[PDB]
Amino acid sequence: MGPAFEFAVAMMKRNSSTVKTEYGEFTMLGIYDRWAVLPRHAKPGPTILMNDQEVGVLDAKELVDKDGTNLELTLLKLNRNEKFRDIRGFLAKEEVEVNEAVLAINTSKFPNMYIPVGQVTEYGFLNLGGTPTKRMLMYNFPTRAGQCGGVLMSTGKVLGIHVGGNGHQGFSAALLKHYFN
Amino acid sequence: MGPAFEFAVAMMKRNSSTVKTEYGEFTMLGIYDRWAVLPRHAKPGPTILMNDQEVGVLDAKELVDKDGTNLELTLLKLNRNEKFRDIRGFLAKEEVEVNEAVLAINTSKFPNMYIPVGQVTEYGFLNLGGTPTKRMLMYNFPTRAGQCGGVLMSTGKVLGIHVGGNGHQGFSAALLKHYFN
Ligand SMILES: *[C@@H](CC(=O)OCC)[C@H](C[C@@H]1CCNC1=O)NC(=O)[C@H](Cc1ccccc1)NC(=O)OCc1ccccc1
Ligand SMILES: *[C@@H](CC(=O)OCC)[C@H](C[C@@H]1CCNC1=O)NC(=O)[C@H](Cc1ccccc1)NC(=O)OCc1ccccc1
Repeated sequence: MGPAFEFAVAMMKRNSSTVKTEYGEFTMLGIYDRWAVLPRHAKPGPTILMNDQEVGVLDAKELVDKDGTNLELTLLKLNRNEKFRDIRGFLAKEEVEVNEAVLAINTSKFPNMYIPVGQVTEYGFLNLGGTPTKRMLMYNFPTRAGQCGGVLMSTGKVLGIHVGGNGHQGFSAALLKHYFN
Repeated sequence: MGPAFEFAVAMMKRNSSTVKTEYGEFTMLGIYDRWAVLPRHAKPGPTILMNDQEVGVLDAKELVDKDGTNLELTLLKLNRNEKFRDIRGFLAKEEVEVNEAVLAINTSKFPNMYIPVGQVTEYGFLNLGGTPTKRMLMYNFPTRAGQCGGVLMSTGKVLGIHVGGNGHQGFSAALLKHYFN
């Protein structure tokens, strides 16, 4: 569990930022290059505040599977000259399951806070706030608003991005390797 | 840093609770027996909500040093029949300094969240929100309200209780062994 936190803390320090869109404040993970990722419901506009700085969003892909079903992630390419440490190698090919995960959040409400959400099982199908959604990971932890974009980790693994919950369970969209090249 | 988090998580699970008084919501650490501890400014009343349950407070000691100077901790004895796992052995005789600390918080705003506040140095004297105060530990972390009563830890050590900050530094009252027998 320590090693997971240890990984979590170096990962967030190296690849995360706090983002403001018009839909709220979110944690954001840079994946490679100038591409990062947000929960879909961050509905990012044509520009964003990234660590308190205006950044224009070159592109954005609201992800759905073949049958078109909601996956709940948006990817965005950012005109900044800086390139994110490529972490694609940490992203799995299919939904991961771990016994001890850490959820990492980096915003104004929760600056650099980590939550031992313990055990994460592929939940799969979920009707999320009315929306048919798939590829969800589920963890037993009493999650809260302001936590979206939160990064779900174990040692060695970026498992996905936090997108919802209700009182005593939370849910991440699984962050799969092939969403980027 | 992992081992610190690992210690933090077992400690909070075993000895912490979420407390409501009329002054707000706080993290509370049970020390031994029926004695726990709150930041002074929790100003606890004759009864408290401990994990959503009314508990009457048998006694309360607002701690000051010899010269009478503010220490900013209140200790309280609780009529519950349950006895806290005695953790007095984890409390140092003088102000600790560590290179890697974790701050643990357990309330409604922050349920079971941990913050790697890194390096903690005895700050000593501080005029805290107008109040002359001593025995403060200082950490460089952008702390927030709702974090008071937060427990400051490294591996093996309960260092003290979170009591304030301003933007980019936070401060705990050092939690010393002799405050209890
Ligand atoms: C994250 C929102 C956020 O970060 O705010 C920015 C300022 C929030 C996390 C969630 C809130 C309470 N506990 C949590 O873990 N996300 C949601 O609330 C999420 C929002 C959403 C997204 C897509 C579509 C609809 C709504 N929804 C959510 O948690 O719904 C609860 C739920 C769970 C299972 C079945 C149905 C509904
Ligand atoms: C904790 C309050 C809390 O948990 O609320 C319950 C619902 C809060 C933490 C603090 C707030 C912003 N960042 C932080 O880390 N504590 C205080 O705000 C603390 C309150 C207090 C206590 C005793 C006397 C006066 C005030 N005060 C504080 O942080 O003051 C800032 C400061 C720092 C250095 C010098 C002077 C003033």
